[PDB]
Amino acid sequence: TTTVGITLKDAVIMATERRVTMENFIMHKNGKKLFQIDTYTGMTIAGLVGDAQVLVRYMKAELELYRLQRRVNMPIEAVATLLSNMLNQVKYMPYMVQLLVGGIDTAPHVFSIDAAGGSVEDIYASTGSGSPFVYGVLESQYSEKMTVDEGVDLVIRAISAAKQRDSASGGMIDVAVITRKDGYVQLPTDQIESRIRKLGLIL
Amino acid sequence: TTTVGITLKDAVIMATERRVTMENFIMHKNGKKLFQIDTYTGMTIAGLVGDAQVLVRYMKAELELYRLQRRVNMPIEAVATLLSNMLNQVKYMPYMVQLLVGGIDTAPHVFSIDAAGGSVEDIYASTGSGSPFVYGVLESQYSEKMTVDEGVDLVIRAISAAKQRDSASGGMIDVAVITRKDGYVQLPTDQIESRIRKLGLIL
Amino acid sequence: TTTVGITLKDAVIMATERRVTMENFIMHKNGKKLFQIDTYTGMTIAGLVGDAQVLVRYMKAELELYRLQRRVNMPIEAVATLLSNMLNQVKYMPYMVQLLVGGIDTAPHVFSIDAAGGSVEDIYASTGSGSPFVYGVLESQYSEKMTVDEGVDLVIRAISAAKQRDSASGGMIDVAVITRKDGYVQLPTDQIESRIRKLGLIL
Amino acid sequence: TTTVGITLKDAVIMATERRVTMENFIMHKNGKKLFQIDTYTGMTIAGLVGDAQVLVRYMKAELELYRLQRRVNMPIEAVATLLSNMLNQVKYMPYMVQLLVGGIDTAPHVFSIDAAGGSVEDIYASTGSGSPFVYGVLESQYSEKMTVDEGVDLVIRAISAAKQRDSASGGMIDVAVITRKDGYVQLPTDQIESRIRKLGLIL
Amino acid sequence: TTTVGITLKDAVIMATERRVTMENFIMHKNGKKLFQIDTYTGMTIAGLVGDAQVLVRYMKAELELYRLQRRVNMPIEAVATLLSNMLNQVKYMPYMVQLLVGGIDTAPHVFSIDAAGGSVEDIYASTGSGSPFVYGVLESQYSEKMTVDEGVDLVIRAISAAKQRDSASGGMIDVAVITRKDGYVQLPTDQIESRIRKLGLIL
Amino acid sequence: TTTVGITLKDAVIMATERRVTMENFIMHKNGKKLFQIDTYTGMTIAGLVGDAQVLVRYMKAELELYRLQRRVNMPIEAVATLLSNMLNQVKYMPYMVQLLVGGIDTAPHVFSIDAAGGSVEDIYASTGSGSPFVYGVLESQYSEKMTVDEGVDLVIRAISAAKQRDSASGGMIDVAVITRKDGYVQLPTDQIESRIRKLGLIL
Amino acid sequence: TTTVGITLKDAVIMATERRVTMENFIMHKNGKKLFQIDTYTGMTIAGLVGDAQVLVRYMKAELELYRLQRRVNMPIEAVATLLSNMLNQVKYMPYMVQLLVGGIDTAPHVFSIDAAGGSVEDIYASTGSGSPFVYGVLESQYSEKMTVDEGVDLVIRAISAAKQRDSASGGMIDVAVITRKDGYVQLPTDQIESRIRKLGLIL
Amino acid sequence: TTTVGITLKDAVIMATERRVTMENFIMHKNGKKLFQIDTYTGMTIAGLVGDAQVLVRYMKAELELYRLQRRVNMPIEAVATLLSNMLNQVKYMPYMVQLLVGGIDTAPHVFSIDAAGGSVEDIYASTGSGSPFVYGVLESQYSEKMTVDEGVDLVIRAISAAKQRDSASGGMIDVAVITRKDGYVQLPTDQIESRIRKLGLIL
Amino acid sequence: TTTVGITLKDAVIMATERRVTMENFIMHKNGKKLFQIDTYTGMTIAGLVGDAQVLVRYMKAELELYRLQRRVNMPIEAVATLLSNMLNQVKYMPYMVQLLVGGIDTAPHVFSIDAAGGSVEDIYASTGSGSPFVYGVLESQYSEKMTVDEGVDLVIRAISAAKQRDSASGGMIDVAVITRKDGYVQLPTDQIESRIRKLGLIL
Amino acid sequence: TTTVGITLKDAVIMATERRVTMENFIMHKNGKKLFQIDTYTGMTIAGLVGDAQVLVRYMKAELELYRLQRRVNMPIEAVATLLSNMLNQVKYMPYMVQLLVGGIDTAPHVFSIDAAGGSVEDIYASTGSGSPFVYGVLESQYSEKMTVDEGVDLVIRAISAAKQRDSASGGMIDVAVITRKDGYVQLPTDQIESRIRKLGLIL
Repeated sequence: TTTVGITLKDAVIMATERRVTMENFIMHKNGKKLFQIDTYTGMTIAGLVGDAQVLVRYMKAELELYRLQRRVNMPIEAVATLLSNMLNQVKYMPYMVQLLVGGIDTAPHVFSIDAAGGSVEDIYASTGSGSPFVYGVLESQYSEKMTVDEGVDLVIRAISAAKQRDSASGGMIDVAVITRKDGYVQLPTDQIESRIRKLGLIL
Repeated sequence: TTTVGITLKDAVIMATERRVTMENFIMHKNGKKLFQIDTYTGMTIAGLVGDAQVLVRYMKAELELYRLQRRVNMPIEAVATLLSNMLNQVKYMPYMVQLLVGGIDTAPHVFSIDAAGGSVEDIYASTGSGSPFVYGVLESQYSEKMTVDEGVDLVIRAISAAKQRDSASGGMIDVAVITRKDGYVQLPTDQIESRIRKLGLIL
Repeated sequence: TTTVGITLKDAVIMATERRVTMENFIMHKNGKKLFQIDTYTGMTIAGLVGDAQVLVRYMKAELELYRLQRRVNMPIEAVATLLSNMLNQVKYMPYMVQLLVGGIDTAPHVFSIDAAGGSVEDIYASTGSGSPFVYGVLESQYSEKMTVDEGVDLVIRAISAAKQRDSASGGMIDVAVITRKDGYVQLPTDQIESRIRKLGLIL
Repeated sequence: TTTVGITLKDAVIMATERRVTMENFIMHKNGKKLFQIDTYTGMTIAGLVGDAQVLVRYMKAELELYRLQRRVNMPIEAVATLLSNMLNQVKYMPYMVQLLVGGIDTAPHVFSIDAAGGSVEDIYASTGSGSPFVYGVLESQYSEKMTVDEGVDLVIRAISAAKQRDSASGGMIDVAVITRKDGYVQLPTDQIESRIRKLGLIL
Repeated sequence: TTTVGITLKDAVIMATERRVTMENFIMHKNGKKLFQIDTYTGMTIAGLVGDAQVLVRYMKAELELYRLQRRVNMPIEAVATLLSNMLNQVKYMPYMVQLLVGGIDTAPHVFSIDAAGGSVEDIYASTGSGSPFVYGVLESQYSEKMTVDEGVDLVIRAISAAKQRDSASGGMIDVAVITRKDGYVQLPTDQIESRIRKLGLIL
Repeated sequence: TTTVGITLKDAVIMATERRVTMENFIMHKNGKKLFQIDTYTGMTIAGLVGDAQVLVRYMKAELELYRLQRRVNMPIEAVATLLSNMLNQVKYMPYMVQLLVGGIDTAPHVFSIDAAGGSVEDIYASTGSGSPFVYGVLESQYSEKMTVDEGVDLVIRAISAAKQRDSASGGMIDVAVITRKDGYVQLPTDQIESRIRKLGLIL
Repeated sequence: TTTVGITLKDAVIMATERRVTMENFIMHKNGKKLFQIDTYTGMTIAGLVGDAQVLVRYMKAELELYRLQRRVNMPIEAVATLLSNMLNQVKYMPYMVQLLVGGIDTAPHVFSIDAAGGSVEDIYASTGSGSPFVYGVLESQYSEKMTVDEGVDLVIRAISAAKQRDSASGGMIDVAVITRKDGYVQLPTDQIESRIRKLGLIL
Repeated sequence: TTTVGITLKDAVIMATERRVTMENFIMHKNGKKLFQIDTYTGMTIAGLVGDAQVLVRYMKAELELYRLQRRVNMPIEAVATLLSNMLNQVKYMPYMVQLLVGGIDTAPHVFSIDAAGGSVEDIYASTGSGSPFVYGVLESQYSEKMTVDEGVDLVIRAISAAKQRDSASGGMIDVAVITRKDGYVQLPTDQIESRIRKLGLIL
Repeated sequence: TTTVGITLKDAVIMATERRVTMENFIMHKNGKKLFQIDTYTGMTIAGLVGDAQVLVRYMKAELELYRLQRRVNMPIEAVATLLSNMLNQVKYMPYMVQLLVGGIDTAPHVFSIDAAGGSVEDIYASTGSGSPFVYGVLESQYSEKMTVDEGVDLVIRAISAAKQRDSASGGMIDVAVITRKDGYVQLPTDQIESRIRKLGLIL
Repeated sequence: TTTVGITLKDAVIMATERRVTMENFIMHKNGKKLFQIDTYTGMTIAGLVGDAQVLVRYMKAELELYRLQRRVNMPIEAVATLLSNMLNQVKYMPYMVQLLVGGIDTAPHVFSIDAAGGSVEDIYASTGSGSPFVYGVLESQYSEKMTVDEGVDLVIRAISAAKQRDSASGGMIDVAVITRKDGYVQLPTDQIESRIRKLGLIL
């Protein structure tokens, strides 16, 4: 699996690929690993699929409830804290997952949450077996000054590089952009396919 | 075991064979592995027999109840979500199964659910020890543009190929076709035998 | 890895892909897995790379020597017997490989040799993590009556199917055709790319 | 450790960092991991330091001897084949190393050799705990049409990205360029420091 | 990780670095490991991140409640005693952490608390993989007679030495000074960077 | 154990303490861990005492032999290379030691050699359970511009700090200074005691 | 750790050192291991620091509660019986400690209690890693006829000997004398230091 | 077992007890553990009896042979070095012993040698299960200024203390005194009994 | 430990020694292992001290309560049956003890009870590590016709023999005699010493 | 098994029983465990029967050979030393035995030898599972002043007691008496039976 979240001035971009394997066996080429969980909040999943999917359901439900109760969206750090408590509480019988939570409240945020509920905010982060290849691309190419369009190109380049070198990663790249103006928006596939062409890449 | 489910424009086709083994020991040549669980919903089972049989009874019961309560059939994705929750909830004392759920709501769907409750939708899928051989056939021969008659021949070819190469697969091929127009129809054995002959296959 | 060897009336066709992994890590996209080891003899390798490479050097050396000593090529069954003895002799400190040996003497032959030196002749065979997918395609589509051009398309379809479903398989498909008339001929990459296009496949 | 070898039209560029660790303990900040082993041949070492250092001494001695006996330099592929044989011979009591061998004979070559003597030629390669980060950078940025100056900047960017994300990598970057015209040239430290400054990097 | 707490005549200085690793993988360069938990009380965390973060949340909440209930701040030794009880109570299912608690009541105090709830007061202490390097600097250089400015320089020197030799330590040094007069004051990054320059240090 | 070796302009200084333990049991307060092994060469030992003592005897004998045979002293890098070969040769049945070798040939050198024969030159190094505390002091206080008098005080400070924090270190500090002019000179105990007083230290 | 308790005609003397280790790492030089738990009752602790500290708090609380409820001090044998019951009740999830309880009711008493609640009265006893060295000194030098001044010298001699030979013992010696006349009296550090000087000892 | 060796101005005193156990079973009350191995050399044995007895025979033979060959007794440090070489040579199939060697050449010496051949000279030493009790007595009571008569009483006191606290020690105390004037002299049992009587001890 | 119980015409005699060990370490020379638990009932304990001490307290309490409730002493066989039930109830989390219960109701009885609650009446029995030595003495010397004075000498002989051969046994012999006429009588130490003297024994 | 050897003024008496078991299965009631190995030398065996029987054959052969070569009998201590050497030389692939060697040279001797070649002389000794019961009887009843007739009764009493309490001992008692006057004399069974009757014993 490869997922990534980056922050830019007033935006968050998250992206994944779609390959679901069992050992070397590619069971599904079109898994979904990127989810909207609130108006301006997204989550990516890596690890045990059943565990991750239960968590996505729980987050969609809890963040909706909270929003209705508080008349405001849960702050992104509160989403990460909630998840941190939940996962740590069962650390000895854990959700076998790595999660990214990205979103905008008064500021863009990406948090990386581990299976023991350890949660750390970063300017960008990546999870799954393909993450080291992503980190290479982002170390070399990320700039805090990038436009959303440049950030989208960057995550496409990073995930494409991971797909070339991580056999557990593959399939179409999914990308979401999160802004105060439009909230969470999953980019159309045609647009991502168009950028892959104009960047001169594969799959 | 070999089971398969494919989607076509307005149809789902699901098929299995019937061999039940205790290691190398063929105990039963005619086990049942394909079940109608709702008006337009079918399920196949692979893995531990007692576990799979309990889940078939549970699904038949629950979808009947849900239908009477809601006055509509459970959406196919809702079927897969329910199973997902059920299986993940006992992940440390699991149902040792692989399930395909297939059906028609507003559109055809096939879902593949694992023993930890991970559920993924696909255009086609296969489970059991025979599945790799099926995936070879489907990769080579499946087309989204196929008629129901072509899709029926396809699943027969795929499962017959698996029977040739997986010693845990064997016996008569069972096939169901699910459409909005005709509902869930299990094809008569005589029809499947006829196609096996006309395709130049065996059994 | 995926390798395949098929016999036809007066021909052997052998093919592989080229992906070399360290677990999920794709180290090399263009490894070589198909080798001419004698005038009318080819071998494919699967398993531990260093072990397989040593055996290729040993076979090239020994068949050249044998040819000069006997004034005729080692019969294909004799090639498989030699390897059989060699591999069984170190069965407790083994070469961790799966080998196909293919060639023409008075007739076409394909042999599959395992890490304990078990050798079995077959009309066709496949090795590596990708082999189950290949066996599906071959079971469904192979015919003893095929022309060389049809057999070449077949192995391309089989290996392309394996590449779609085995994450340890990937890269350009290499193909050799062996006949008494033309000897061992590795097909040019441009020819294989052309067939991949005309068959509606990828890469 | 991070090491990298790339090929360009008529050149090979090899580079490493210098950190030697014992678990988390940085024992030495300035170990040497890149060595000239023949007139136009270099080698990088990763893995167990004692094993790697013995192999460097063995290769320096043997290539000098070979050159004196043959009146020509050992071909690069011959160097890799020699290493393959040596390492595979002791597979069950191994040199726990990863090696890159790079150089010029009639053409540039880079080979990657593993602890079982598996050896594969590639247009570029990387070894050590930092390698996945390097592969990200190279996948995204490498071009076959690069000048030597561009190739040198590329390996510096790649190793710099690795140092940022791999705690087992660190220290000054060492770079050598190998050509027919100029031989094996280790770049001066002040030249690499200049490029680090100009590329906007650190350490 | 490296954290340190020292006492001086009427002050406590606590400091950490910010690196979060998974094995050799530097996932976050800017984790937070030093926290204000009461008006004149600070805590540092080392060990399993999810456990430590839960404890920081628990301590912030409890000390705030206690302050409102008692109308005085919890005594520093009472903070250590509370933690000692909580950690020992779950010692067979532990919080896998090392904690420093420092602050001022009628006098400065630093306490070090282990995963079994063992709590010992000291004039100075250090936790994390970098602590042995810190203890060398402190043994050689600490004086009970130091001024706050001298103590801040010392902790900076100590953590800088740890970052040079512990690959699990890194990033910017965070420092807090606690006094009766000024309360808990986290020093501005600019002030620490300036001290690093004047002391002639790196990373 | 704590040992240290540092290089200065035209000198090498090596030092150890003397404690020999069996677990917590202090068996000997006055073991010897610093040895002259050639005219301008010293060695320190850490690890399994019987192994280290055999190596000290082997080194004294071999360096004397070599000097008689070559009519020159073995170069310091040759001493380290010899040890490297010896230790690596038996890596699977090892000498369970860490060694420092220091001396003067055309220049000062210190090498650190591990139990697999990995040998690395450094400007300074430390071995034994007390080495991390030493590394703290050296990182903070070492300067390449120090006089011999200053270097002697430094090693005394570094070892004294180690004795305060490592219960497996203890007893009198032994120090040797190596120069071209004066050769290998073990400093008298009274001189070290005087320096211990003047520096304000213990034991 | 080293602790000791001896009885004399109308007195109990208890003493410990103060070193706290994790393996060879001396984390704390001034831990506290000797505690007043009632008017004429003391306790020493050895073993897991968190467990022992909990038990010190529990004993202080219960003995105070008991004294208030009964209007007399708990008899020393009753203190040991209470401890014996408590420790045995959790023997399968134990407090990993060794305890000495000493005091005066109608007579002086020392009891030694183990982690399974085994409790035995003795005229003298010692616990911790340093205890065997203490038993040597006491076997040779203890006399039931000693004055309090003589007994204080004896325990100081005993612990000093233990500190010389047990690397897990160290730091200042703490001594308490318990009499009916003066109650529990912890001896001032200056007095113990003066005795150490006068007896010709160290630390 | 308990053995001890001490040095005084011009004498060595060695002593043991005699108990031989098989776990708790006292098989023999009168084993011999102290042996004259040369004119002015003695040895004590602790550990596996059969191993120790072989070494006693080996040392008696070799020291006789050496004395006849060299016309001088082997120096005490040579004796320890010979043992060190012998034991270390077989360290993976070891003699499971602890040895003391004591004697007079130009000066008194006591060496303690472990099962891996580690050999350390000391002013005094003790081996066996009773050794910690001995070390307490020696730390408290040993003086370098002692007369032979005083040193004899000391070792009797030390072993008597060990016999009171180590159930694996027991039986009559054996004592030898070694001097240049008188050679190796094993004290008569009645003299040791008389000293036990006068010192106020048991057995 | 050694304990013994014998029956004679109208008497029971029970006896133990007093040694408490921690492996080879004689912690206590004067433990108590023989207890009066009712008017005419005694019990000895062997095994885990803390467990045995709890049971002593439990039996003293229950037999008092029963005597008050029933107005008669619990029959000796009832005492053994109560213990049998208690110990067996917790057999998977057991009291790790061996018990003898002896007494007079209408007749003398000795019962031996194991850690799983197996209870067997005998004319005599022995427990603890010293028991086999006791059984040799009793087999050879016990007569049912013995007087109380003879039976007392016998048990003293038996325990004295055990003390000579079992290093886990030692210290003063305790003896009680139980009769209807005189009740439970613990013999005075001076009477047992006088018998040890007259019988020609030790300790 | 039970065996015993005792010395008297001018005699050695040795005795065994005869039971051979596999677990609880009494396979043989009349095994032989006492052997004449030289003119005035006997041996008993305990442990693995095959190992012991080989050693009996080896000792008979070697002692006969030695007597013929030296023209005198091997001294009993020499017999034990030879055995000690032989058993120790194979200690890691041992003879799993316990041996008693008894005889007369210039004096009576009994030696006990273990499976690692540890050999100790004693006035009496016993081996086998029944030995602890024997030691009981001997501790109570052995006298150095006994006549041969008294010693024979003693060993019969001792083994009879062992047979009562050790289910691995049983069968007829075999006794041998060794004197200078009469040599090795195995007592007639009728004589031992008569003593058993007269002493009032069983079997």
